[PDB]
Amino acid sequence: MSREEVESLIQEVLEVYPEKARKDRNKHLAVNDPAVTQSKKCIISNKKSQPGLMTIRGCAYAGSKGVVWGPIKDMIHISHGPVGCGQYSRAGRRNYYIGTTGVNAFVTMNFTSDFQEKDIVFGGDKKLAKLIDEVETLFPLNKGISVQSECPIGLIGDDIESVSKVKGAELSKTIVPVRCEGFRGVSQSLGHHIANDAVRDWVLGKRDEDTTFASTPYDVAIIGDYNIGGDAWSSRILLEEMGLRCVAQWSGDGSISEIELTPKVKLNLVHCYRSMNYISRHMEEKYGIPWMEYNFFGPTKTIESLRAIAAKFDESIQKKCEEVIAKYKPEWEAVVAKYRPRLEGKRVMLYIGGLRPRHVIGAYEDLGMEVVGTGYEFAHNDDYDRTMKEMGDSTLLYDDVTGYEFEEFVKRIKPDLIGSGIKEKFIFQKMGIPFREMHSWDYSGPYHGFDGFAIFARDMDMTLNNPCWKKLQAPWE
Amino acid sequence: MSREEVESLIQEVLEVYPEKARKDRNKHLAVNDPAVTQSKKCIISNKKSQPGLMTIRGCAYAGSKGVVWGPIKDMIHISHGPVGCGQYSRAGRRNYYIGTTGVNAFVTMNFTSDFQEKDIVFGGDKKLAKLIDEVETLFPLNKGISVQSECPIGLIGDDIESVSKVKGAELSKTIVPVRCEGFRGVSQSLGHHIANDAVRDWVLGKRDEDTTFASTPYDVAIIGDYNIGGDAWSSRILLEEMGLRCVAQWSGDGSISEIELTPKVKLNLVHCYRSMNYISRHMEEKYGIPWMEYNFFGPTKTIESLRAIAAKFDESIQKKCEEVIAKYKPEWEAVVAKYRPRLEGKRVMLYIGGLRPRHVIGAYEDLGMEVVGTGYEFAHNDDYDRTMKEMGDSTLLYDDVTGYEFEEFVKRIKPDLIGSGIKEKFIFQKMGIPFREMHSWDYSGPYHGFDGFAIFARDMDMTLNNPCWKKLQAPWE
Amino acid sequence: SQQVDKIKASYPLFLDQDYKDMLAKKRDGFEEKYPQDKIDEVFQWTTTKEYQELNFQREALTVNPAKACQPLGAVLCALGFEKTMPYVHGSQGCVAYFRSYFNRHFREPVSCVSDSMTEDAAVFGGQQNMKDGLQNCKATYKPDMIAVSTTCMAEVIGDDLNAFINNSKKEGFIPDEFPVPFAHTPSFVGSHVTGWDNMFEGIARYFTLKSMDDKVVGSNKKINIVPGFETYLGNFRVIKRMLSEMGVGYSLLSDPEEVLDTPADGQFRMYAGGTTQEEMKDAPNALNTVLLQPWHLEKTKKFVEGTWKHEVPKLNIPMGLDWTDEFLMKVSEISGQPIPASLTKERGRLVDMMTDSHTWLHGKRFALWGDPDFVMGLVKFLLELGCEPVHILCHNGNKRWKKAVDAILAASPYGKNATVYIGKDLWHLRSLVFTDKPDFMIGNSYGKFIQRDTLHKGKEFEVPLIRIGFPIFDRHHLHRSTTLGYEGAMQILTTLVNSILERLDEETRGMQATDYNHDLVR
Amino acid sequence: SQQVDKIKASYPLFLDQDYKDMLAKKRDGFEEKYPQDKIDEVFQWTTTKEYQELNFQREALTVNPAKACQPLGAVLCALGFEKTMPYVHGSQGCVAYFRSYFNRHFREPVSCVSDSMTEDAAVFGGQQNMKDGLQNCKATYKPDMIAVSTTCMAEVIGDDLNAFINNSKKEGFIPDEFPVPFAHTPSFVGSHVTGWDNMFEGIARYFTLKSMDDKVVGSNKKINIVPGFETYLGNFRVIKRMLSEMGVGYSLLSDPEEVLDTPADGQFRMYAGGTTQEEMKDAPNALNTVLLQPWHLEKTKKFVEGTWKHEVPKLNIPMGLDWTDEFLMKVSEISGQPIPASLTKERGRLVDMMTDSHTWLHGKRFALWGDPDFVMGLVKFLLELGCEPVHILCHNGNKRWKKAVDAILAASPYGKNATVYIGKDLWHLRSLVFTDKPDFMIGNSYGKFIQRDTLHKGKEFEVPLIRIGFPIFDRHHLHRSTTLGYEGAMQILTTLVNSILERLDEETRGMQATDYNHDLVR
Ligand code: ICS
Ligand code: CLF
Ligand code: CLF
Ligand SMILES: [Fe+3]
Ligand SMILES: [Fe+3]
Repeated sequence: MSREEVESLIQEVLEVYPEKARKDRNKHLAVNDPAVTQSKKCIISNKKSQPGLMTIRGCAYAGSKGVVWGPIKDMIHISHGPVGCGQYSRAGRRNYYIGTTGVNAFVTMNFTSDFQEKDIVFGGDKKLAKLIDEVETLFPLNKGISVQSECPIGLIGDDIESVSKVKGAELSKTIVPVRCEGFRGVSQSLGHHIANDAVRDWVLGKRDEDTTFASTPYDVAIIGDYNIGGDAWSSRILLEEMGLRCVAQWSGDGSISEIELTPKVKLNLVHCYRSMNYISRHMEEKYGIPWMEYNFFGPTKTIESLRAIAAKFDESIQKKCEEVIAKYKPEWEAVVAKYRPRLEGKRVMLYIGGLRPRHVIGAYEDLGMEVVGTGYEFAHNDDYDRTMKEMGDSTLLYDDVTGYEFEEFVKRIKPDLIGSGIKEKFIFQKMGIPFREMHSWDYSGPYHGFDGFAIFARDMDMTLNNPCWKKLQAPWE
Repeated sequence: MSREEVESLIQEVLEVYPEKARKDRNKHLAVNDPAVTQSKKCIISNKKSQPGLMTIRGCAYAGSKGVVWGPIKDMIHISHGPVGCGQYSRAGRRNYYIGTTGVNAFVTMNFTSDFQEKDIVFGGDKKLAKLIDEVETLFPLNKGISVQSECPIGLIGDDIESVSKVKGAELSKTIVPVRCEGFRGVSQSLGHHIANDAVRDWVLGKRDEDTTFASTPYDVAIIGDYNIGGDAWSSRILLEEMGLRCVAQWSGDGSISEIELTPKVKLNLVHCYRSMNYISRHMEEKYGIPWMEYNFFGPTKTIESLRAIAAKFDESIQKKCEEVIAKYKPEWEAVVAKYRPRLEGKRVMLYIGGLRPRHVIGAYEDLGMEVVGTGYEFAHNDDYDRTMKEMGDSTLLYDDVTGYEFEEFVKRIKPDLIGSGIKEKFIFQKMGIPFREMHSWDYSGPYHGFDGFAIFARDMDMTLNNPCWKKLQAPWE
Repeated sequence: SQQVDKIKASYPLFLDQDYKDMLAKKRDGFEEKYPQDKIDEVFQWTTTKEYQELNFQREALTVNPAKACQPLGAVLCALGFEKTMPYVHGSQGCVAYFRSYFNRHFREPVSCVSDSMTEDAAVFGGQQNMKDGLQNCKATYKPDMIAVSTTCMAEVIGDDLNAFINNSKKEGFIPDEFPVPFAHTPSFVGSHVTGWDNMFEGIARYFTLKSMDDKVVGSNKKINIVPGFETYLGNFRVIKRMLSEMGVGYSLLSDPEEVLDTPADGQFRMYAGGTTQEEMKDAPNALNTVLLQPWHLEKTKKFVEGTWKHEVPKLNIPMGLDWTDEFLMKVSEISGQPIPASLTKERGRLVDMMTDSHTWLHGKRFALWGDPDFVMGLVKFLLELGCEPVHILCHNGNKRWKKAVDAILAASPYGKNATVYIGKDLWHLRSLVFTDKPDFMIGNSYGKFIQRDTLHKGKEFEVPLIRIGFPIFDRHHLHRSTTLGYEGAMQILTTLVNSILERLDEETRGMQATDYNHDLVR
Repeated sequence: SQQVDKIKASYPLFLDQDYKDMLAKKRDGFEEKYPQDKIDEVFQWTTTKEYQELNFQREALTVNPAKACQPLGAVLCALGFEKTMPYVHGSQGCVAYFRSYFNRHFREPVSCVSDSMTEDAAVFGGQQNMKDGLQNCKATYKPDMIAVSTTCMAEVIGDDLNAFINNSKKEGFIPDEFPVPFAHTPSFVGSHVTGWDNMFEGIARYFTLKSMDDKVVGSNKKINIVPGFETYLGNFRVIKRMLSEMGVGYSLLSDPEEVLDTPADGQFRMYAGGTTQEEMKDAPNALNTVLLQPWHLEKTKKFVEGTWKHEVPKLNIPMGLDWTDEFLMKVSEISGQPIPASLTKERGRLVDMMTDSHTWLHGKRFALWGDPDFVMGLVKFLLELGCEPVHILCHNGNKRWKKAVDAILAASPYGKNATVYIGKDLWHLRSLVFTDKPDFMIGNSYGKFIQRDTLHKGKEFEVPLIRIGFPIFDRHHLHRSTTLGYEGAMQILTTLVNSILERLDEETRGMQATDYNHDLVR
């Protein structure tokens, strides 16, 4: 399938839209040219979604509570507003952690102020204060509270900032107000930003003038790994076998103390640029801690990353880097030998959030597979700048793709495999196209690191080459 | 139900039969007169079943393998013959035991010679000898083997006696040949006899010269308790609280060594008279050991039993007897207080094997219930003698009842509860009559002793008064 | 590390010694974690009567709720109409959640749009969103009807749905004749079932309110059936099956069973089956209207009685033996159809099963939760089985419902140690299953975390979960099951008795310790 | 002791300290028991490859067989005919066992008589038993037909059934025209399924051999279906349902579904439904005859082909996706009926479920046993699901069948680590699940003791049992289930994936240890 054919695929699909939507969506679909270094010149992103077109996007609360703050394990996070948001997002994201749930860790629990009409009419700030006291009584080992605003809070003029200040002082407790209401921004993305700002204003500064921590020249923080299926653990182990000391994990399996200690580290290692570049830029400006982007999807990217990271340190670290790389070589090689022949030449379309649509391309290519289409729900142009060089020429890119668009693209392109989310999965299965969940890892993983690559490979193979797919047509047609 | 009505019930039900069958079955059906003390004068028993009438009876193999020998836990019992018998009787009877099954205990396992045609044509004696070597190799901790003959063995002229003697001498092992072929006799009953005789002839004499057993004045054996649901344990505990030493249990949870030590005891306590009066009489004749019948069903019988047993010993035992009776008084009284009011006046019909049809009457009466009908599959006239005094006047008695008879009897008598076996259960449930299994205890029990009465009471209540019984008739009929 | 021929996923990978050591170092190094002895101490305390009393004094804090919000129910109701797109006016975050929540339970596509209202609409309203949304939806997804609900943003800012939809038509964004029923569905009022009721009354209104002149009760010879919020495919099926077997004309109003069970045959079908617009237009001509779940169909009931003039019979949800009997007897009365031989036999087969299994069920103690009609039916059937429904929790229950359940309890000896709870959540329920331990829980997937907590106190305190309800996310295909009618009763009985026998087998599986009672036959 | 408000049955009564001390004293004083260290040592040895090698050298000894004897099958076959009484000529002990065996599996009455031959008849034959037995049975239980098989006593002594039955009619014990089909069913030959085949051929013979002159193949426009030995009610039901959905005229020959599922409505029905005599008489006029379980219907096959002149299609048991498709296509061809849209959609729904669940099923390893046709169907569907059926056991299997199964294995990568065993028993299987541990067993209730043994080695070595087969005695109402067709495949898939997920939840329920993977959503 050529560039001529993709540009015309786009035009034909757009023909169903009314005038205004056609003109909009046209700007969010492009054919890749790896020449282009300014994505701005070929695609736009981070704009409002067109009404009624079935975007796959969520809201700013998803971005703050479900994504950034939810994973912090020893704090209690309040879904503040009516009962929906907290319940739909209860334990749906596999941000793994070690803890005693209900006692010292609370990640899979749903704490909520369950707003009723009297709270909408008269405000919820009094309820919030009372809720905080009830939390302290029943969950004494919590090490701080966050307040994750749902839609109504700002609309009705509540002041959670004031409630947080007042109760924080009364109880000597870290209480973080987050104005992450879903009407804000256009997607999960502004939720990350907002949540980054909340960390900076209410937590990150807490030990600024405190020197008790014994620092080493090898201290790092893992920034923007939410430990999905254990992704951060299988990343951490490698960094530490390399001789580094991982002081913090933001925020998969993260603790509030780890967050507070992060300004003591020597290097911020950023996996998810989209969700945490904000706080990383802050830490560079305020504490002088540099940050760098890395990629632990597949052996090629993981090896490259370990090397880049080690180079920031000294020869003893660069030496251990090569020792780790030599250790895992036979393992990932056996994985390639086993699974690449089963996947070679197979073609994949991806649609995910703000990172993985580009970041996983290398791992697919380490199994001989081709990503012929990719896109993001809520990425900005700096993400697309990073994407166009990772994608092949004349590939299809889509921003905030509509359900209609995605279906029609898939019908024409006929990928061997699709990697996307839960709202997409069951659609493509019916069409007889193998589907892997690339948010939840389909209840598998980890996929990060050398150990994750094994699982990744096993997974793509089990699904792509499953006997079920030859059975969709009844032999009597 | 008057005496005249019951007599008419009998004649009317017999009207369906051909001449020969009616003449026979008339002799096996009777209305109780507790004055009559020679049962012979009112009912016949222990005769062949009439063909084609759907007797409930089993065969001699069931009486030997299923009933007497099977429960012995540290021996291996070979169902010798085709695959059916051993398989249908595998783990069907709840003769409970303590052991490591497949290692040192073998009760719920089915070992068989799985006769094929070549064994029928040419004999199974060589197969048996080979089978014994294979057993000894794969099950080294067995402490002896029994060979339980199925129908074909005798019919084809095999000589298991010789194989046992030869192989027994060769391996220095107790190997017991049992000629319990199911064509022998008329019922399970001859199986008990054959089984007792094999114990006498092949096991019981082994320690006749042995004086190493440390005997006491208080040694007893429990004879004829097969520990259904733990019945023998909840009997044993009372005897030992009374100060007696229970040397052996025949054969629930029984070991070969206990059997061999039984000739050393001071008193044989016989619960199941039908199945083990034979060996008890032999032990009296040969070793001078007295035997007595007892009854541990319900508080009245159990108290009377403890007292009669204690009276065979000295004052210290009769003192402990009274301490036991005082200990459990509040416990069984609390059971009566709770359950008798729920069961008072209720009418029960029983049909069981050789003992329980009379032995459980006192327990029912301790709950204010009335047994208006009882019968046995395979009892002899000495059992019916013991029965006519336990049963109320003008009650119905049936020997080797036919399926037709039992159904017609119940339809007319309309008991509130029926207690019988698995082949009967589902019939009477469809008729809307509460049913309790009185062989298997319906997967419950124990029923023996004080602890057993509490379970029996719970059980008769849960079933008799269950809400399901009022729902059998749809409201639009 | 991995062995390539035996690749380990998260479990048990992270149990390897090197991950274990790493995790210990992170804890000790940077987590400033409470000592384990203190963790154990606080845990034991959360199992206590003292902790339970504090827990029950909560006023402001909800923890692990057992309900969702209105628009969820509105969506499910809308899905049950032919070629109908559910459309939630408001913020798009909500719709991603509704869809995913249902995707996970049904393992099916769940189609629903939003008109993506942002902070700008928060001060001039969402009228433009509705205009372009309706036009875009209609053209892109080609529905024959768009059924409009709201998110809480739209409710708070006060958008007038009726006027916005009328203006969309007036200004030519969609044809005048194109059906756009609507309902206000505030998430801060009631729960998901309230959303269902609101959506359904709105659709009934749309298609009948202005056309009552020519209607005649009974003229179509049919009975209307309104299922309410229903997430078992077998429940829609069993109702239609029984009515068909009876020869009864019926119209199932809101019927998603097809669109939630499309075949994987190579094509995606966005819409399938469902109640037709005609069926809704003609529903007032029915003999009557039966509500399967009356405790969340109150608004609907008022409209059916107030406008259609139907005399909605007083019937419980048809769960268990007595209530299935009553349902069928009422249908027979209304329709003039006798209950056929086939249903009479099925009934007796259920009764037969009750007689077969009653000895294991007897006296078994349960904690349970769910929506009010489901919960009361489950309670009823449990009593019919001689079980004790000791902890009965309906987070979205009300005073009047609780009275009703309480009377059902009082009418049976098996209801003696039972208490009904409303407004309470699964963190309340957690305390109850510690302080007054039942044998099992019957509930949805959130119950697994209570089982987890109970096992941590000890094996002899563990309370196993039996999954019946919504949502069930951690088992596959239970959404195909049936809980209504005799068929549903059979399914519940079978799952109850076998969960009991499974747990007994577990407790008696210990060699030479507890296996004296490891019976082959039960 | 007992507390009256909390009564303890055997479990856990006997765990009370006083019982425990008593059992210890019994053991120490009188049992002369091997020391525990020696028991532990022998146990470990029984789990080894070395022990496995000895175990597989057995020639004479069978331990825990996975089959039963001929007349059991004959009885079940007879039960499938209208107002027919199964009658087993021989010794009565046998019939008590047949009846109880089935009672426990179906939780239903099972009616069957014997003519109670004893020692005396063992040396002059059972002719008098047959005469009086036939007369007594007819008069007492008023059947319309009596179907006669044999126990091994009757076979070893050589009673000639045809003569005995002819002499009974000749001497006026039963009317000449009263149907008494018979079959010899020696228990030392084949197994229970052979008994079924024998009885069936016997009955088919009885009603057709002599009236073949007026038969014309195809004249009645129906297809005959012979189910074989079948102990799931859902299996008779699904076959009849699919053929009725296709609009295919059919005659199910031997149909016990009604008499094995009577309603508890206040009366006992000894007989119910069943294949009619007229149906068997007219059967040669069918277009053809389809054998649902060909591998135990060899004798039937020869009679149907040889005498009825039907060209029996080569069809596997309709289990799984491919074999159900094939069944349906052949039926379509024979009957002229197209496969309706209903079955196509059902097929599509099974395929959807396969896609939904494949990631948990993939690579799962199973040990399994049963009758030949059931086993090969289970094997075939496991491959379709991407599972590995590693230990395949058919005690009563034969060489031809094993080759057939091996070819099925060779046709899929998922059969690469699998082995088929014939003539081996559950004690052999027990070794394999220790030495080459699978993830689960699929089998009947006897398998519980293999799970017990495995757990005793250690929790990490436990192999859970998934109950599919016959007999199932320790769970209630599974005999209502379905294993044939798309419906059966759906049930099987669902039980497999959920057994997998139950076990994962167990292993991940440990607070702070393994619960990182205790996901709400799977
Ligand atoms: S945070 Fe983001 S949508 Fe970077 S909101 Fe989303 S656990 Fe995605 S592509 Mo779900 S920017 Fe993480 C993400 Fe990526 S929840 Fe996870 S999979 S790497
Ligand atoms: S965009 Fe996002 S998820 Fe939506 S509400 Fe807003 S923060 Fe929340 Fe929770 S309660 Fe239900 S789902 Fe909404 S309507 Fe009110
Ligand atoms: S009366 Fe009794 S149970 Fe009957 S055979 Fe005889 S000893 Fe045995 Fe086992 S194998 Fe089957 S059931 Fe019989 S026919 Fe041959
Ligand atoms: Fe699906
Ligand atoms: Fe039954």
